[PDB]
Amino acid sequence: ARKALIEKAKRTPKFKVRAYTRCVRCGRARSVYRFFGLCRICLRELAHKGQLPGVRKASW
Amino acid sequence: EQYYGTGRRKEAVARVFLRPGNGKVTVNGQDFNEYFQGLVRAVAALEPLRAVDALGHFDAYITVRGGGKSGQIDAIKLGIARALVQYNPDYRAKLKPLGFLTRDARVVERKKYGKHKARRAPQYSKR
Amino acid sequence: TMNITSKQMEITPAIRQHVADRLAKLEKWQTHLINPHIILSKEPQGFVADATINTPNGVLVASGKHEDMYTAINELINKLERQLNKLQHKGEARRAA
Amino acid sequence: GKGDRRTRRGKIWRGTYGKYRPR
Amino acid sequence: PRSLKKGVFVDDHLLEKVLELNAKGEKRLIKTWSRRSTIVPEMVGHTIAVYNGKQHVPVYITENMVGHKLGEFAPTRTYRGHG
Amino acid sequence: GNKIHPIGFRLGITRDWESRWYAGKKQYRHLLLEDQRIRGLLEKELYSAGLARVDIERAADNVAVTVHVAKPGVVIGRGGERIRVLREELAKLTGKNVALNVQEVQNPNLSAPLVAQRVAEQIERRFAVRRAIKQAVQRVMESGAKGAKVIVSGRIGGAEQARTEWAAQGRVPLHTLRANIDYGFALARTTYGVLGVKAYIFLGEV
Amino acid sequence: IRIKLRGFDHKTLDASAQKIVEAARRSGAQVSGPIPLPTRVRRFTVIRGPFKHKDSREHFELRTHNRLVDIINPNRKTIEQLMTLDLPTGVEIEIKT
RNA sequence: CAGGCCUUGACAUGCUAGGGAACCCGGGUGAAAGCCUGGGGUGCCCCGCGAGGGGAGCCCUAGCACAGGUGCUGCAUGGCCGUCGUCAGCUCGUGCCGUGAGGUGUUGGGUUAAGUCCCGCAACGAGCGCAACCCCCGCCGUUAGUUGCCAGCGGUUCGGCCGGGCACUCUAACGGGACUGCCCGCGAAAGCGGGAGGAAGGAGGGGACGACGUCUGGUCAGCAUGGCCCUUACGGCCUGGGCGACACACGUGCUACAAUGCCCACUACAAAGCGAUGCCACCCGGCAACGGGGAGCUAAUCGCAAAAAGGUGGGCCCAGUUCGGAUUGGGGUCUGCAACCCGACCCCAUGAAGCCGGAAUCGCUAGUAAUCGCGGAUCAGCCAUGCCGCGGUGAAUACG
Ligand SMILES: [Mg+2]
Ligand SMILES: [Mg+2]
Ligand SMILES: [Mg+2]
Ligand SMILES: [Mg+2]
Ligand SMILES: [Mg+2]
Ligand SMILES: [Mg+2]
Ligand SMILES: [Mg+2]
Ligand SMILES: [Mg+2]
Ligand SMILES: [Mg+2]
Ligand SMILES: [Mg+2]
Ligand SMILES: [Mg+2]
Ligand SMILES: [Mg+2]
Ligand SMILES: [Mg+2]
Ligand SMILES: [Mg+2]
Ligand SMILES: [Mg+2]
Ligand SMILES: [Mg+2]
Ligand SMILES: [Mg+2]
Ligand SMILES: [Mg+2]
Ligand SMILES: [Mg+2]
Ligand SMILES: [Mg+2]
Ligand SMILES: [Mg+2]
Ligand SMILES: [Mg+2]
Ligand SMILES: [Mg+2]
Ligand SMILES: [Mg+2]
Ligand SMILES: [Mg+2]
Ligand SMILES: [Mg+2]
Ligand SMILES: [Mg+2]
Ligand SMILES: [Mg+2]
Ligand SMILES: [Mg+2]
Ligand SMILES: [Mg+2]
Ligand SMILES: [Mg+2]
Ligand SMILES: [Mg+2]
Ligand SMILES: [Mg+2]
Ligand SMILES: [Mg+2]
Ligand SMILES: [Mg+2]
Ligand SMILES: [Mg+2]
Ligand SMILES: [Mg+2]
Ligand SMILES: [Mg+2]
Ligand SMILES: [Mg+2]
Ligand SMILES: [Mg+2]
Ligand SMILES: [Mg+2]
Ligand SMILES: [Mg+2]
Ligand SMILES: [Mg+2]
Ligand SMILES: [Mg+2]
Ligand SMILES: [Mg+2]
Ligand SMILES: [Mg+2]
Ligand SMILES: [Mg+2]
Ligand SMILES: [Mg+2]
Ligand SMILES: [Mg+2]
Ligand SMILES: [Zn+2]
Repeated sequence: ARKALIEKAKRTPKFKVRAYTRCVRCGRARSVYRFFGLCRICLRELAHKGQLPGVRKASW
Repeated sequence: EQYYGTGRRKEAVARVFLRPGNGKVTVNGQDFNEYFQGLVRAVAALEPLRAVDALGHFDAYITVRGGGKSGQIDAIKLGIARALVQYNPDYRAKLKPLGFLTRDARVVERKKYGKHKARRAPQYSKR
Repeated sequence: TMNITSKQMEITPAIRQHVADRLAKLEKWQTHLINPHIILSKEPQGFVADATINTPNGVLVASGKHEDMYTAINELINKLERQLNKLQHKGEARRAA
Repeated sequence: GKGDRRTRRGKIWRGTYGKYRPR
Repeated sequence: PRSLKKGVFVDDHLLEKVLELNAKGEKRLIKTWSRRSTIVPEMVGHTIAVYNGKQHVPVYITENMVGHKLGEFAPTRTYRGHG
Repeated sequence: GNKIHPIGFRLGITRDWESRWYAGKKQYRHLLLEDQRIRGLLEKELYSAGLARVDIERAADNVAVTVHVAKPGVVIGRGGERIRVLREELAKLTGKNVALNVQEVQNPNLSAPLVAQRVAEQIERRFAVRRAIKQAVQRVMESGAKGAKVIVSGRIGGAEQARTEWAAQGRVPLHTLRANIDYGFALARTTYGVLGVKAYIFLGEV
Repeated sequence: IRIKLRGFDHKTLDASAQKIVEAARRSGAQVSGPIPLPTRVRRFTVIRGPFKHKDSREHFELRTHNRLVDIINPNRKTIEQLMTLDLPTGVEIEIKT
């Protein structure tokens, strides 16, 4: 049960609470950042390829 | 006329202004002994001029920002040691051997992932 | 006390008691068996019986495998005995000047 | 100590306010 | 507990079948999944079946169980001890 | 598994982002999603032209998609027949003024994304994986590179036991930040499963 | 007569603050130099691994750099060649008064 | 998990027809989903003063291909990660030695954090690692001067508030700076010890960075993917329950057992972040959580904001207590459709165990440990005492 779950998260819900975020890239339900709309795994995948504008590896 | 040094320590930045006078010292709109009231470490902030005898010879205008009291205190020590050298270049010797001229680079080490603090490691059962 | 984990596998309370009775061979050496932990598992060729035990003189770690689950259990105890008897007597070797 | 809600230190620990830590 | 500014919550679909029974000479047994509904005084004296996830439990409402929820009286976990 | 992405390790020092534009907190995710939708279609369609990179710019409700490729004509077509065709299927998605440029690749055998793809194609064609890898390295070095290393992992030849196969020539200093190293990945999809192809190309230091 | 510039890369940001300071400077008259506002840092810390391995992370940042310029002595002669402003793609300009 | 439901299906590309496009507000039944419905107007290009005919941009009804599966296999796999280990190792080319596996180099003497460098040598070179190139911090400079700052001058309604200025602090971009470069001494050399200068000294402190490989390591449940298995069901929707159970057992943590302490009142001193159905000043109501007003801020401007330890003053007087704050009764607040299972917070009352912990065992070498608070991601709310960060105060010891 994932594809139906990916579609049911898009569908506006019968109540405002039932809304939750998924990963727009892989459908992952957990650890979804709202800034990117991505999960932690896709966040690191796109950032490593340079396809996140501005996002760079941070060291200090 | 007026003499200035820049003093920094940890996260404190102190700007000190040495004008000749009887000895009065004011830190951020307060008397010295009122700003550091009840702090034992304070007197160390005046040590550079006790080393070049300018203890009562100067008045002190001092601003202070950032960090905490003792960091601000050590910042003063560098600041007024900075000012006395521009006040007189030969004040370096018999002030530099007292270390008062160097800037203390020891600062908070960054917290790292996997640890609880900078180095404190999580407990585990190897058994 | 002694803990038993059946990873990705179901066992009975009888099986767990057999394990406790088999680990009881280690009581021979009269040393504290501290929080002993057995892990029974199933691999494509047979069963794996893991164990980690701490004693006052060191730790015991050993793994036993065999098609028959009880044999893998027994092979584990054999490997654990040889380690315990090494922990209990190795210090006696460097005794003479 | 910190675990006592009815004290100032307890309300600081929880990040809350009330009669024993006003705002 | 729920804010007093808000109302005493009943699922409205359960409240309705209460009054139709009241206004006609009750009672029939009420089956419901409204564990969240409060036991308002109009319910006092009825016997209502509460779904616990498996069974609808017949719960006879009395006078002293009013400021409560229906779930409190059809517990969900079967437990009889250990050993 | 322990190696950092050699491109991501060099963003801002030897490599520039594939999507250059500012955006604010309420906008970033929406543009970014469009950027990946743009790449999702374009990478499927322009595969056969030798798609090595897709730069993307954004200013004010418009976007300037650059395409780096080895066969520019396969993208353009007859006088611009497919190039104009694209800008329509493109602006249908973008919903705005999606200008599309094309730029050729100097040497398609000094571009790691292409070298990896060529090996991945040779693998799906059931070529000697070990030989093919030595070929790619030999082609990149003959094309003048200062170092090259290709990796292929998985059921090579169909074997039940997966295996990794690699070859290298010259210098490939992945710890060196100032070394210009191009990295590309390609997915050989076979009847027995998936293999992964990683090409490293060393174009000199800076 | 205010212009503030925001961008993710500071190399393009500073160049795009020079080609404004330089622009209306000679174009008459006064230009208050590019003042770097403090940078807003937006941090991203994730587990390197797709599954467990909780004690291994990788840090990412997204820095939103800021610049301010005051074209002090306006003169709508300047308010023209600024209408055709060749600024790179990475930066965003605001004009207020 | 239980029950109530749906069968090209919540979703893709299709081909064929009925209606009509599409759509919007409702009616009934039901827990809801569903089932049953009741209304109402499709451009185009079309013969159109005319019934009438399409077609196709889109949905609804029937098919048949197909969808769908977080069903199995990490022992068929890609990807990414953990680990040994930031340990200094792992190899190749040619030559030499050996019937051959293989050796040599890479060993050796010296040196280094280092296969680091020096000298030697049937070896001579090369690669992957080491280091460096990158980030933060520490000193100074240049460019900048607001929303940041205030040295002096003028006002000053008592506020850098205004005038004024960019000095200073700062903020943030670019530079300089440290190289055993200089001196003394040992040394063949590489280096080692000591000295000065210097903000910094011998990698300046921390970061990012992880070789050939290992663990048939981890993940088919993030994703991908071979193969196998399900097809009114192992697919899909709903409502409710469960994931929070509790004779027990282990791992990680929080708060403690008190006087270097606890409580109350007053008063200081940060950093990094976040913030337009957001952050909320200030006023009013409430003991309070909070509520009602309401300014400011697309935010170096307004706000979260008070930092806490500390400092001052007062109480407690060694008691299971003014230590500790578990447990429970009662009364409220707020979010949310909904706090029974199963939320956080406030208030009254209750006030447990615990008097420093057996066998055993963990962390830490300096701004570290210890201790003190602050912020963020996730997020309606929150079960965070977690995690990732930030500064305050600031040790002990290393013979070996
Ligand atoms: Mg299902
Ligand atoms: Mg799927
Ligand atoms: Mg939610
Ligand atoms: Mg989510
Ligand atoms: Mg700073
Ligand atoms: Mg004093
Ligand atoms: Mg700290
Ligand atoms: Mg662990
Ligand atoms: Mg057990
Ligand atoms: Mg035996
Ligand atoms: Mg404490
Ligand atoms: Mg108390
Ligand atoms: Mg942990
Ligand atoms: Mg594996
Ligand atoms: Mg794997
Ligand atoms: Mg497994
Ligand atoms: Mg395995
Ligand atoms: Mg021989
Ligand atoms: Mg050999
Ligand atoms: Mg050889
Ligand atoms: Mg070797
Ligand atoms: Mg060897
Ligand atoms: Mg040696
Ligand atoms: Mg080393
Ligand atoms: Mg040699
Ligand atoms: Mg080397
Ligand atoms: Mg200046
Ligand atoms: Mg030395
Ligand atoms: Mg390195
Ligand atoms: Mg999968
Ligand atoms: Mg599979
Ligand atoms: Mg087959
Ligand atoms: Mg549901
Ligand atoms: Mg539940
Ligand atoms: Mg759980
Ligand atoms: Mg037990
Ligand atoms: Mg805890
Ligand atoms: Mg503690
Ligand atoms: Mg006592
Ligand atoms: Mg008592
Ligand atoms: Mg007692
Ligand atoms: Mg008490
Ligand atoms: Mg209560
Ligand atoms: Mg609840
Ligand atoms: Mg204590
Ligand atoms: Mg002991
Ligand atoms: Mg150490
Ligand atoms: Mg906190
Ligand atoms: Mg929340
Ligand atoms: Zn994802």
